[PDB]
Amino acid sequence: MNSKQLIQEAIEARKQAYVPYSKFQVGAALLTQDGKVYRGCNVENASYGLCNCAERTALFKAVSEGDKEFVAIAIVADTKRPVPPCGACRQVMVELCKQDTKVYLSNLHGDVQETTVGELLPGA
Amino acid sequence: MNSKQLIQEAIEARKQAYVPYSKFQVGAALLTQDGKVYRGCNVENASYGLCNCAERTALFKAVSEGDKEFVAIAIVADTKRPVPPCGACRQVMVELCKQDTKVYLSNLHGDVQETTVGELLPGA
Amino acid sequence: MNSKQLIQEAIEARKQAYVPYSKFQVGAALLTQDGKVYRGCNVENASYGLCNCAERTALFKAVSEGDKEFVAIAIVADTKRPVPPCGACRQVMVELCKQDTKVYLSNLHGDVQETTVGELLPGA
Amino acid sequence: MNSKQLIQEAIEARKQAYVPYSKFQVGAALLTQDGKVYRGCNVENASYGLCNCAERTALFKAVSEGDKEFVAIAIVADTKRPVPPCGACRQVMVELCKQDTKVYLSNLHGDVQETTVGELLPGA
Ligand SMILES: [Zn+2]
Ligand SMILES: [Zn+2]
Ligand SMILES: [Zn+2]
Ligand SMILES: [Zn+2]
Repeated sequence: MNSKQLIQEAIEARKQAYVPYSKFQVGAALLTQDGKVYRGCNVENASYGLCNCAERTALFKAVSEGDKEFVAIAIVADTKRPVPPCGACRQVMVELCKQDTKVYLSNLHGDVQETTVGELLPGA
Repeated sequence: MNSKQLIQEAIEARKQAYVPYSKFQVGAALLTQDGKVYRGCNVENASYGLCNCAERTALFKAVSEGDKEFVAIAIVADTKRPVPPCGACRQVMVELCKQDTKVYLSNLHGDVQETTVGELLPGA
Repeated sequence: MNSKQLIQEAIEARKQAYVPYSKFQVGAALLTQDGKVYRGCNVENASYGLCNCAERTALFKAVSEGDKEFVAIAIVADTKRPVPPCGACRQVMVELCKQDTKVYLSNLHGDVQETTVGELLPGA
Repeated sequence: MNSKQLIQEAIEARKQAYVPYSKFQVGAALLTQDGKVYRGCNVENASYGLCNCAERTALFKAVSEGDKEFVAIAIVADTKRPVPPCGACRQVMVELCKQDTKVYLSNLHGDVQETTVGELLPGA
């Protein structure tokens, strides 16, 4: 599937977000080499340090089903420009994905920035 | 179901753990009010602080799929006595579950302790 | 020094808190067996999962100076009743302190609950 | 000062690390606009996810003492080439420091890479 369809999956994933403290909904969608998609959203805690990001939710759900080979991930939020993952998600993406895996950052108004896991974290 | 079946499901969940640094696999299985089961495992990182626990992987999976009403959780590891979740897991369960929700801590050699989300975190 | 003086140290520590997202200031003060006090406050991030608690700040600062034997800690916030540490701070306190180390939870209106590190985290 | 002196201070900071699980000591030293130095080290937990990095321990110490204006940081570990901070550390530095603040990554065998907070986290 193409980047436009994986972005839609992230738009759908995002609607499921648990965010009463920030009210800021993020969604992600991870695609395996076999073509399966894993959806993820952010999940907050009143104790802010325990908040979990969409990207990590999607990745942990894929690992938990025994899927380990990932080709791309799309990430979506209602920002002005597409905003990239926070530094802690980038680090997890580096652990679980290859340097060349595609990352499509997007917002709800059609903006798109394609990058890679490696480029997101210089020297990781 | 029953508690012995949710423990079996956690036993199976533990097999998917990603643990190359600690080598220590954990599994959890979460039961919804409707009787849906969600499995999780711990997922580690070379940066230790970014490691994620079994209980969280199950809970965040359920949230991401739209389930928010949980009746019980089982947690399993190769320990001597059954061990309770770490304090950060306890804090997540308090946010996402009711104080009366049932927690079965088990090992691979028979031992079972049953407790509750509330009893695990006094004053939370 | 007594619990009333360690609580004052926490009241002073709290004024230094970095919290633009929650605007909720916490302070702590850790006392060594030799009588030295370490002050700590919470420090937030726009990426909420990276927020750090007062208790952890105080503890990490004590370790970083080579102090390892702790007799008590006081914790203060502007809550109705004294509120206990979040589950992740409890876990760190367990790693670095003895089960019998004293914890004074307090607010700005004189309320005080004394407990212990061990009692804060059943079975840790 | 100079970069070689801040590196020496990180070399000293690393000696206080609490690392019984990874065994891997890291040090950091942070320099304020006024020329005050704050040292930190990594502090580990049996629950890997609760581990804290050197860079954070230094930064949170400075904040807790009222210093918020940072001109440079040095970070030191026993690696083959100098290694950059993990993504979660990068995200903290972005919040607490200016994009132009100077970062010296060093090892114990001569190697030095100088970079910046901004260069370490593109698009942050
Ligand atoms: Zn993130
Ligand atoms: Zn845990
Ligand atoms: Zn806390
Ligand atoms: Zn780090």
